[PDB]
Amino acid sequence: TNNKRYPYFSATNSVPATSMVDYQVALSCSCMANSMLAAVARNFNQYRGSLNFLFVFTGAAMVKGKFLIAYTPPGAGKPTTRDQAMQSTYAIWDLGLNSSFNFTAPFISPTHYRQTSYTSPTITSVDGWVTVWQLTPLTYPSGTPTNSDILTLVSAGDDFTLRMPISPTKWVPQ
Amino acid sequence: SYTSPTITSVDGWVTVWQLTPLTYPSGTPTNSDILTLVSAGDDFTLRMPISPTKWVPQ
Amino acid sequence: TNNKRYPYFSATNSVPATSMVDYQVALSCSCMANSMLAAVARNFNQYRGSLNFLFVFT
Amino acid sequence: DQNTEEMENLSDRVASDKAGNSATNTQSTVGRLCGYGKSHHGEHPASCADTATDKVLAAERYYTIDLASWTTSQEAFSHIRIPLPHVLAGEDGGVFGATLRRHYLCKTGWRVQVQCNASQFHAGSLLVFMAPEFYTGKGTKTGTMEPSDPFTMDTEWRSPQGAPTGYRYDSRTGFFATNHQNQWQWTVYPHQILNLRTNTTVDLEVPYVNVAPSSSWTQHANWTLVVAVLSPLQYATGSSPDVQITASLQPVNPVFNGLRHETVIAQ
Amino acid sequence: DQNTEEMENLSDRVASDKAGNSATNTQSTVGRLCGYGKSHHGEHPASCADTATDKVLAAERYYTIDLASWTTSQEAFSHIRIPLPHVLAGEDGGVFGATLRRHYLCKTGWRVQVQCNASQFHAGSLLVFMAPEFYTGKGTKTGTMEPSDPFTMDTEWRSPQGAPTGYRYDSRTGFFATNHQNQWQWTVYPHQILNLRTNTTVDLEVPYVNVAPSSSWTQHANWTLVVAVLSPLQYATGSSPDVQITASLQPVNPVFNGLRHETVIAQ
Repeated sequence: TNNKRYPYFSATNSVPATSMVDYQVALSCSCMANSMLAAVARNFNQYRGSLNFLFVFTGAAMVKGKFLIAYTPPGAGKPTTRDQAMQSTYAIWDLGLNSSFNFTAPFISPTHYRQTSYTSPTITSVDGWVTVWQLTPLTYPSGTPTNSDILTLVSAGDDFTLRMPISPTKWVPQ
Repeated sequence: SYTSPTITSVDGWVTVWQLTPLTYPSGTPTNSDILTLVSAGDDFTLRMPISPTKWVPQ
Repeated sequence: TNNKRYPYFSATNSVPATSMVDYQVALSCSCMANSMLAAVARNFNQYRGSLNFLFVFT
Repeated sequence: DQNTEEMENLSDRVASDKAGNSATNTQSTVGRLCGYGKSHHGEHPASCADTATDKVLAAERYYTIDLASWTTSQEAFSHIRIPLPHVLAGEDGGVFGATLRRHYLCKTGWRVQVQCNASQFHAGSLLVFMAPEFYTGKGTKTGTMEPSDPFTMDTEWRSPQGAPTGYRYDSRTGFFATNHQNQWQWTVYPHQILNLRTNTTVDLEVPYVNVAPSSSWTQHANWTLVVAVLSPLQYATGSSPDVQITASLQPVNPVFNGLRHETVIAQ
Repeated sequence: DQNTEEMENLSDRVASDKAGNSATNTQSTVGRLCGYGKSHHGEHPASCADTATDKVLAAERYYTIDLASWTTSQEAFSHIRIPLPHVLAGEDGGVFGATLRRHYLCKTGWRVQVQCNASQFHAGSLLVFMAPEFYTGKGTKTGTMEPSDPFTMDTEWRSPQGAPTGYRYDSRTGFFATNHQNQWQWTVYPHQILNLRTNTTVDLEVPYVNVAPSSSWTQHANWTLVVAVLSPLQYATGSSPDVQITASLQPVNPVFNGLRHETVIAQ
């Protein structure tokens, strides 16, 4: 609120919500655009393969948290509770020594390929939402912070394929 | 053990005390509990079945 | 004090006493009874071998 | 003993288990008890002539949910029970539950993971153990004899009573009952400890054992899971009291047979 | 041509198909069209990285239900359509339907059997044929443009209209529309006849063909089944008018993949 997006999923002490975040997997999103993959994926008409989302924790070493993570395919709606989420491809992330987690949302697609995104509406092809919430709160002793930010970074796996060059959408930023 | 008194056969006392206190920095508890659990080794042998002492607990 | 035995030997910051505890080894004690070994050891007249006490810090 | 390590949670203490399209991680494990010594072979019930519904991926995954909140307040041997199958039973139990009540009989074994992460300035110890025939209930029944709600998932914790005489039941007294338990031997069950100190996690897998190779899930619950605490949660004025305990489970190689048309009741 | 035989219905005309824990019989068959020439290999969708839920017995059986009543009243090429998957879709569709809407995608082929038994003093001929992209609907929509109820199972029969121009749709006229059909060529589709005279039964099996190896069952219905009549039911004053038409179907080797959390809507 200021519309000052910034890079961190950020969390604490307890209960979400419907959590932490939620960004869909529509390789044209608000998120992924500006990103290389998403920036490159665009000067191309189609995409196939598996995507990968990497999450690096930035909190105090004397801290401890535990996150549930999931890709939920289109069919029903956007989950509205972890419980509702879990029945999807996910991974419980245990915050320890090992700073970052590697996730990767497949390609659960009818079509062998999908459109890199041009949102003359949302048509049937595009697909994905990835959500994340804590499965246990993010804990911490005395002398350490409540609050902590964890840093976001998209990528295209060992399966990612972009084909049909094109040239998008004339911009002129800000 | 059937303690129509303490007869000569039975034997043992096990004790335990700190040889240095139990230390702790700032932000942590004074006090701490440590959990007890008996067992019969690689040497334990029970023989002569019988049937004790009729109880009916509490 | 309430005679609410509970499971922990419990300790701190400093000096015992004559410490921490003391339970004898009379496989009929107050302690060991209720325990499996002690519970099993009973439906038997005699015992031999070495006993083992395990202590886990909490 | 186990690899080199810590303030932070390391190496031969980082484990992962993938099952179906649900994959787990822990960076502070101490093992995984394969309770008894054998797992569960999708050995078809010999009981039925039903060449049942086998090896379904979709149900053979990790369902995760919250059991309760652990807090400074609670007393030793206070306990929380989770009967299986009857908690993965429907809605919250995926395709397993569905196919579960469309079928008369099941035979499965469970692979469980209970999680409770804290901080190195926290003391306490949580005992986690799976026991088949055990007790649930959540009650002394209404007005007519016998005994309140085994299927319910203990909404809150129950009080260690200065004495089994395993919550007998019709106004009475003098003497004990066949639902005894000596929470004082309650470490003969495949178990595993959860020591905020040592442990952030605890993994348990248990084979199939009822009275019949397959049982019926509408009147029995062959195993109840118990997340009850053996050395409470002291916290020093600063620090995260709210100790959220979560459990995530997986039916291992269930074998269903004896199919029919969506069971009907739960109050 | 086919074995020796009749007033009564005999030998190389008695067939049986067992599938799952549902087993069929007919004592007056004429074949079973394996439409196109190939069936469906549980060939996993190459489309997904989803090592899906395969070879489930429980769903790979014969679901049976009633389509409609055939009677002296009806005119030629009047028709009745049965879209698959969307009719085996839930409740009435066993464990198939359940696992069906807990999953994003399916890929299956259908093995169908429509039955209509009469008596040798009855005349008529019922045309049964499976066509993928076809038409349903059951309507001209409400108040805003486009087009009433494909998922519904034509409750009653629709009127052969003296002309395709395949029930176009927003108040108009002049000319035809892409939902045409020439019920006059409506015998290029794998079909089979049902001649009260010859036939009491008709068995059809059809492989997988959409636009994608797997499709999504919430917006498409790759195949619609059509039990519409080509020479009406005359009956001579005595005789059983009530010609009850029943259909029983079986998904053959469905392959589901892309799992999630019980789809929600049907009015």
